[PDB]
Amino acid sequence: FYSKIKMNNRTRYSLEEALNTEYYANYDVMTPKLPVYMKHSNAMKMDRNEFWANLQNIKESDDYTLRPTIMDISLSNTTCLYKQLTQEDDDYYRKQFILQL
Amino acid sequence: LLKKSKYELKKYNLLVENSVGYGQLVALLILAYYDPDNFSKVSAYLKEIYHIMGKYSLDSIRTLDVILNVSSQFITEGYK
Amino acid sequence: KLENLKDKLPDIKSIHSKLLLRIGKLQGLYDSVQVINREVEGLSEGRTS
Amino acid sequence: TFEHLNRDTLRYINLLKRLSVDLAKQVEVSDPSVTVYEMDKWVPSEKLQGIL
Repeated sequence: FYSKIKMNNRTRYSLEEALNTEYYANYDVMTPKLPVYMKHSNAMKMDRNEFWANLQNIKESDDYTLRPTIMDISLSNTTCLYKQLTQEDDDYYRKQFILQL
Repeated sequence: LLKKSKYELKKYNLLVENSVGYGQLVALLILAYYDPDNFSKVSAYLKEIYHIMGKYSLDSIRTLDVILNVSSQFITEGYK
Repeated sequence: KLENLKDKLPDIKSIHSKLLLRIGKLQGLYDSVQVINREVEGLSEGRTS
Repeated sequence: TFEHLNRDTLRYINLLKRLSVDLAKQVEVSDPSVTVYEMDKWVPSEKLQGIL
């Protein structure tokens, strides 16, 4: 998981150095908060904020008022326990097991 | 036994009394500082905190200590 | 209230199928940006045709 | 079903900022009175922003 973040933004640091070949760069491997095109675009913000706004109307209704926690690890189901701790996309279920230990 | 099981409040004051309940509180605060959307869903993160420390009987003094302790590593970018 | 759990199930099948749709869209935007960065690298080598 | 909807909204959060492939920037300028350039306010072209 940490070798897809390291090799994504190390090639484009080797690509700044060739295109505008005025300035070298060593930056850190960090979270590039929004890329360049998600930063300032009100067409991408406004349809994304109205996806979270009707995910809350499910969780504010008086019908789905019986539900597990968002950060919950399963223990009974043997299939979902292997499917939570092996997918290299989320990595918030392999940080709980390190904190618990 | 009179003032342990009739008068003592049933809350958990340390990080070992609930390793499961305090492990999901830290990982929810690690997640909240990696959202692009952080001002539109403030009140969606409080209502998941109150459901975490009601289900597992976490303390209310030690919980405010963990919130101020994790949020001091991310104070340079997210302080709003 | 837990006896039925019938007309409360397909409204979670709906919001879960839109989220798997929005994942596959933005997984496709990160695969056409990686096409633009393969052309600009090769073009600024010096070899065009 | 809730145990599947909760896991697929954490990999949607973990895909907008954390791994988040972006563009490689070529600097173009037109006015000759700038002389300093911070590489934060580089935005792409008008024809590429409408496509993306």
